[PDB]
Amino acid sequence: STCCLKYYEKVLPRRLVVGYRKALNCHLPAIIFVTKRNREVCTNPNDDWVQEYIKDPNLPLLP
Amino acid sequence: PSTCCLKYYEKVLPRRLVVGYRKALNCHLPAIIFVTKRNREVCTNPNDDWVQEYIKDPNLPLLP
Amino acid sequence: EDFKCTCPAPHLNNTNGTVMKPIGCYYTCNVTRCTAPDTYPCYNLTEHQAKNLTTSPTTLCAVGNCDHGICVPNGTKELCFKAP
Amino acid sequence: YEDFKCTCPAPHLNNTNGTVMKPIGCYYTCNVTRCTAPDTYPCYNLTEHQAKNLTTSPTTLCAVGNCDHGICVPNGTKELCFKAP
Repeated sequence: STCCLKYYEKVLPRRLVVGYRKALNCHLPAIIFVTKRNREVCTNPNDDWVQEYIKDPNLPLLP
Repeated sequence: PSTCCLKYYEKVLPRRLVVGYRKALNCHLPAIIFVTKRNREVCTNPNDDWVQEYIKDPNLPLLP
Repeated sequence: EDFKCTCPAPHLNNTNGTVMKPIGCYYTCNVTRCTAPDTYPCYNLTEHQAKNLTTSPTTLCAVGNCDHGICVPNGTKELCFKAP
Repeated sequence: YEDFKCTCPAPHLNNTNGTVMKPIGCYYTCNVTRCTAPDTYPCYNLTEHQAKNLTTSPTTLCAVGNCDHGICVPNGTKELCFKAP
């Protein structure tokens, strides 16, 4: 029920991310990465690092 | 020096790709311009830490 | 400091199959006050409608776009509600 | 990497104010991709006379403006422009 208004353009180190969420019914569709400190980071779903991160089976989608 | 930047490259540029740098500071968007292996000029924010650590490198020179 | 305004913000739902739109143009990441991008779609509510907003489609929201942090209404309307 | 689409420098003119350098328009080209200046970005709005007869000397009075939807909307202020050698 949340949407993203600014994309994180840098690459997020994998050691910080524990999971991800999807916010696609938004004006700026985004993949939301959740970090170790419970920080939600908005990223562009078309970026390759975002896609290569989601393909990781140790990086789960979180309900 | 007669060029200014209108969009910053926010991602981190791998050092192995860059051959040098220029400075464009008398601009509305002051920028450090990195020159890559294929002669591409890439605009970056001068306050970013990666950009500054690249300039501190004595093996990465300012280009006339 | 690259995480200043990259956090998600709460948005409202509709019943007409359009994108989700937030209350106003301002959202907070941690302690930082952030502003929506220009032209970003939003709802412009009265103080009455904000206190009487429910999880049910009962309120008619004015739709608008963000300009300098202000939700300028565009004249169109939708039913908005908060997700449970 | 399509992230290099519009991260290239653009040609700008010099002035005599001690102010920032300003481009001839709000549109710039990197490789083959057309890029647009950020909104409100400062620029010069010149007539074709001033553009074809512009020189490296401070001789032309340019209309100064800001970028709106890729267009240099004049703000009423003026400057002396010249191309840097």
